[PDB]
Amino acid sequence: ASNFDCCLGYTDRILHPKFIVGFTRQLANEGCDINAIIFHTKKKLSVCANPKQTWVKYIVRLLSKKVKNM
Repeated sequence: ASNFDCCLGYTDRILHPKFIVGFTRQLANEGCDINAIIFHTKKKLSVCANPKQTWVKYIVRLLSKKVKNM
């Protein structure tokens, strides 16, 4: 069965690293039937980030590339 079921209702904002301290990606083949990026705000709220939007694509690129430089 599906472990979890990703957020079926997304958001329409431009959230930033400015507000993000966490991130959980949801695919349509791991459990959910749809795919939603979960950006965890510094406000303890899970944002249903649309995989459709570039600000999301941008943040998820950085969130996948946490290379330890500093």
